[PDB]
Amino acid sequence: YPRLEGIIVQINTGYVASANVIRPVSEKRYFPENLEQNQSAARLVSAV
Amino acid sequence: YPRLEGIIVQINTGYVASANVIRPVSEKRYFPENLEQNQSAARLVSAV
Amino acid sequence: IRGNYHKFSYDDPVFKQGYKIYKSDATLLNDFFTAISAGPKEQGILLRAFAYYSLYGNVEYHYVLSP
Repeated sequence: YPRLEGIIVQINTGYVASANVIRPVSEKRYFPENLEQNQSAARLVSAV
Repeated sequence: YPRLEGIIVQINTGYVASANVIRPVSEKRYFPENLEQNQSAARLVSAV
Repeated sequence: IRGNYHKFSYDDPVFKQGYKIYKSDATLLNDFFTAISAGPKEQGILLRAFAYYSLYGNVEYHYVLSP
């Protein structure tokens, strides 16, 4: 039964999701202030 | 009959078009991302 | 590009909408050129007019006159 990996990960996911260890947020900070709208870094912000 | 090249090309043209070897698409990628609009390359994008 | 034979007063809803993306915003400006289906030549016309329309003036204060 090679679906048993789907069981053991599902048990281990239930420990992580109950530990309240990582919570998302709706704010992006991939770039510092005034670098996204900079024309010189347009080749870099289109890859990130 | 020097029009005989017009037949032998047309036999060979009908072979290539029946092989489906090159199909033209309607997307142009002559330039990389955001060099098209970049002022210094205005002399280069007109030549291409 | 876009249907010339008369007064063609400056409203031009390609040109003002494309500039509000070009001036403040543009890294997206690859994406709405194929929303025009602007060809590579047609793309070259508009960009030279956008870069010259960056001396003057503001998108934030609207005004319209006709030539």
